Amino acid sequence: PFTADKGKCGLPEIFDPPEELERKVWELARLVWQSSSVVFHTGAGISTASGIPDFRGPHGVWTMEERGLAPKFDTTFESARPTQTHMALVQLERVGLLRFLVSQNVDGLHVRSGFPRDKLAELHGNMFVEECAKCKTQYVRDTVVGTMGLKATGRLCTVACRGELRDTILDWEDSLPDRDLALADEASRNADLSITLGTSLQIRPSGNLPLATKRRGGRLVIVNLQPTKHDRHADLRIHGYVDEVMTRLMKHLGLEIPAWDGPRVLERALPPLPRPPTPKL
Ligand SMILES: Nc1ncnc2c1ncn2[C@@H]1O[C@H](COP(=O)(O)OP(=O)(O)OC[C@H]2O[C@H](O)[C@H](O)[C@@H]2O)[C@@H](O)[C@H]1O
Ligand SMILES: CC(/C=C/C(=O)NO)=C\[C@@H](C)C(=O)c1ccc(N(C)C)cc1
Ligand SMILES: [Zn+2]
Repeated sequence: PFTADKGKCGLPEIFDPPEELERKVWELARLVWQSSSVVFHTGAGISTASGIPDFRGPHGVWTMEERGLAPKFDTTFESARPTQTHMALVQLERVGLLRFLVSQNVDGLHVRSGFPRDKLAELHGNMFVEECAKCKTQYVRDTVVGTMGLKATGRLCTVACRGELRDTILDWEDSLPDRDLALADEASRNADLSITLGTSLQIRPSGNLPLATKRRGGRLVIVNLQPTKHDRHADLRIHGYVDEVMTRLMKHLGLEIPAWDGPRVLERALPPLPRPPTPKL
């Protein structure tokens, strides 16, 4: 708990030089076009451009703790905006290029971006979500719920119940939400393409899900500034900023990154929008 293994922290960053970065993003476009079922895996690296620190980056939460320094927030969680990467993921879902989305992030930004909760596994919880210990009914709040480790927030259930509301933030010893883990695993096993964005892939089982795609000859793409646990298993490793990589990908795909309306919750994926015709590859 105090001795919890925080893994490899503060590994050097790697930057693909510009011609190499351009060729690898063109190859990522090629895999998306060819794949039937694409699953995205996100971690803390996709929120660092919103001013939320990651865990194991050069200035991450655990890296700084290890050096006796403090991580720095440039926002609250309430005032944070979805990155270009978050809104790209909204669009790829809408046009049906993204089958499912698996996140380790607690920052509440996939939800708040309007990403459909029925295509989202939030494996480590959501700072904005409390759940009735009685009926399991979830509430997505406009402010962080105020506790971590699955404690009583002090609020009660309002479903026609009065059950005790608790946070959904897992502590080190807490096993993963069964529904979210089972859907993420099923999505990962069934995928022919798994793309990792801003996760070092050091947590079990979260970080191991993308390896399930390798079963039955799926492809694995890892986008990350630092080395990751599964680098040797990747068909393609892109070392660059996830916003640079995703803006370029969207341009190759002929998709706009959509406007953020402000914090909005979508329970269920809408009908799929029209998408560009595919290139002859
Ligand atoms: N803008 C960026 N572009 C690309 N890569 C980035 C960027 N920002 C950071 N990175 C990389 O993004 C990667 C983030 O790795 P980690 O910090 O381990 O976060 P996790 O989500 O995988 O942490 C998993 C869990 O462990 C924790 O205890 C919590 O429970 C977490 O939920 C780093 O390698 C950065 O190099
Ligand atoms: C960075 C982050 C989420 C990022 C995210 O979700 N990015 O997408 C959450 C902070 C609140 C954090 O988790 C933390 C945990 C334990 C701790 N101590 C045990 C002292 C100190 C801080
Ligand atoms: Zn209830």
